[PDB]
Order: sequence, then structure tokens, then C-alpha cells
Amino acid sequence: AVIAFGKFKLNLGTREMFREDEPMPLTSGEFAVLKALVSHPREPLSRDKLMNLASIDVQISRLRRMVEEDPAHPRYIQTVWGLGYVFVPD
Repeated sequence: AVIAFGKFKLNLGTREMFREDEPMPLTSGEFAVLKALVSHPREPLSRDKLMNLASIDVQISRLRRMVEEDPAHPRYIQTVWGLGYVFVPD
């Protein structure tokens, strides 16, 4: 699938991403977390659950710098303290 959210399109077959039809590369680890998040929409995944579905803090933070319009106040990939990281689509 090509999961689209906001300005971005994530191609799961070729493991590619596009910001407004411009190709942004993804690390093997960055994709494993991003695909894990967007494959469980509206479900918060704990830190242990994320690692199994693929340090992680760096990948979340480095993904927030690419995806979020305000990485200091994320909307797509936001953290619920006590549960885990959640991805909410449009």
C-alpha cells in the first residue's frame, strides 16, 4: 500500500517516502518504526512493542523532524506517557 497522511506518502513495497511528491530517504530503522506506527493507526504502541515489531527515541525524534510541521508539538506521531507512541491519520 501507499499510506498517505498529510503532505507525505509512504510506499510500503519499495520502502520509499515522498514529501509532496519529492522523495525523502528512510533508514532501515526509521522505516521499521514508521511502518510499525502507521500499520497500527490510532493504537498506542509501547516501547517494548515497537522494538519487537522491527535508540527508538532517536528514530521517533528523527521521524518527527521529517513528518511534523512542528516537531516540538507532534500531531501524527505523538506520545501518550504511560502507554506508548501513537499515529493518528487525518
